[PDB]
Amino acid sequence: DETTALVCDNGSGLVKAGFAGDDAPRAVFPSIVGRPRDSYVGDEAQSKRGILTLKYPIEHGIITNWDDMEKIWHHTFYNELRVAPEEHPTLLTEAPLNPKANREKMTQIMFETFNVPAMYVAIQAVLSLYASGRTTGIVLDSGDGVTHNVPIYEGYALPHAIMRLDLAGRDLTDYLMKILTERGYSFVTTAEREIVRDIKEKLCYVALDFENEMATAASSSSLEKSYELPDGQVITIGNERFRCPETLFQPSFIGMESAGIHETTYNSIMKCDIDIRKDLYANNVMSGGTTMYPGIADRMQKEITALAPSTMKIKIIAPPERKYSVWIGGSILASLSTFQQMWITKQEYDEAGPSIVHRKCF
Amino acid sequence: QGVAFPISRDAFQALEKLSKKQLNYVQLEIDIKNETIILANTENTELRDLPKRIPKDSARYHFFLYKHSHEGDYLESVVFIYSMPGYTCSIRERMLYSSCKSPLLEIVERQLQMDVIRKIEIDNGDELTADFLYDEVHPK
Ligand SMILES: Nc1ncnc2c1ncn2[C@@H]1O[C@H](COP(=O)(O)OP(=O)(O)OP(=O)(O)O)[C@@H](O)[C@H]1O
Ligand SMILES: [Ca+2]
Repeated sequence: DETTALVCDNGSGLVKAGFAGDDAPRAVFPSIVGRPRDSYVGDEAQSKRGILTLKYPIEHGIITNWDDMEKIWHHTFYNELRVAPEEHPTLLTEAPLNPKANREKMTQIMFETFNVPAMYVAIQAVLSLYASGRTTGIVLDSGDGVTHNVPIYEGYALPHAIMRLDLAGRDLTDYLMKILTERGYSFVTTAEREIVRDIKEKLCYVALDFENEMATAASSSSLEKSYELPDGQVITIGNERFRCPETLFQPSFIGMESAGIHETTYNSIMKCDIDIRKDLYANNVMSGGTTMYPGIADRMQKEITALAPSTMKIKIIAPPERKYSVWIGGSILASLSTFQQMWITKQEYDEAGPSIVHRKCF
Repeated sequence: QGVAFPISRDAFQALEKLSKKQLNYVQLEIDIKNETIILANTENTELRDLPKRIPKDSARYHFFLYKHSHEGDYLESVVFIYSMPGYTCSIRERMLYSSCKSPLLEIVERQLQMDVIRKIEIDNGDELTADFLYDEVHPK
């Protein structure tokens, strides 16, 4: 079909874009725009960094630079998906706490710059929650630049209670790069950081008890894993495996004022009506690439249980597809024939304006 | 957000009877391929038989007439239940049951004037004990 609905999950680190009906995004590239010191997006912008000023148009999940964001969307439609956006309805995702004026701006750019026939805006956390198989719960979304605790009640996020931790995979890669660089193995360039990111995604894990795991690593090599570098050399990492994602629970490891993701979860729940706290405690849904660590659901489980009231059932839901649960959720939505009457059409926008997105999408 | 699937005439007629207190239990399911909400079960159900109605392998919608006392009053409280047993449900099944929930609840209020006192979500039927139903409706 030349008019297949599109799904674009705009993340602060990566853009996951594809077609409605598919199981995974067809395009996954960096949210980076490079302008001369006319513009470059993604991998090529990073490559030509010697003659460009690189920028992240999505600061902590929020789109802050729209001239740059238009470059990402242009690259998404023509270079990644290889489609004409004037013939495809486009489902877009938004961050928790995304300003209403920002949501309006996104709609206007889709309709006036790209001339899309129809569009939809959904909150990332709510799509992950829905695809998990529930409508009330608290979501821990940890991606590339930001981590959020989002309490959602019947499909509506509670803005007052949403917690934002400006620490995610980007920082953990940097931290592993520094902790590897200081024990011999020196990684410096953007490509060497990509090797580190790969070590981190393949070998890192969350310890159930950090100080106990530090002790196990100090007295034996039971927790050591090896990694073959591109040149053929074999490196062996020990406590770096869990010290790196431990930063999520102890952000003081990288000089941060914000308490760990278990405490910000507790704080987020404590900001909501006592009557719904039990429903939040029993439905902690994980989503995002930085929630892929083995052992993280077990660790969040014991940490929430140590803070929560003893008469709360604490449940952590960590779907195996959570690295792409936002994109997959939108893909299922936009692929429905009954979804045809949910889209904001170009005609409805021309009559009402961009404030239609608050009514038709929410 | 909210996706409105058509409701079968049967399912609508059973909900109409449940709103008029002629039935005390209506279980609905989504026919995933046809994008429709259909009738699954309407057996006479007292609170003690309720745990044994909830499937173990698939997600469901349930309307239940919860008859109980609360501070000297006798209440016949219609409760909504979204059961989701877990990873036995595909991502598509999980997404459709979550997305279709609000529109189904709005149609039931707008057309049948059903007074859903609470919307409950459970992993399994064995949770629906008398104390649990009481704590959901009256959380104090
Ligand atoms: N298996 C894994 N283990 C740990 N981290 C991983 C894994 N897979 C991906 N990541 C990390 O997750 C991040 C990407 O996740 P995600 O796509 O959800 O981010 P994003 O949407 O771009 O960012 P955000 O949600 O913060 O705005 C990267 O930092 C990546 O290294
Ligand atoms: Ca994201």
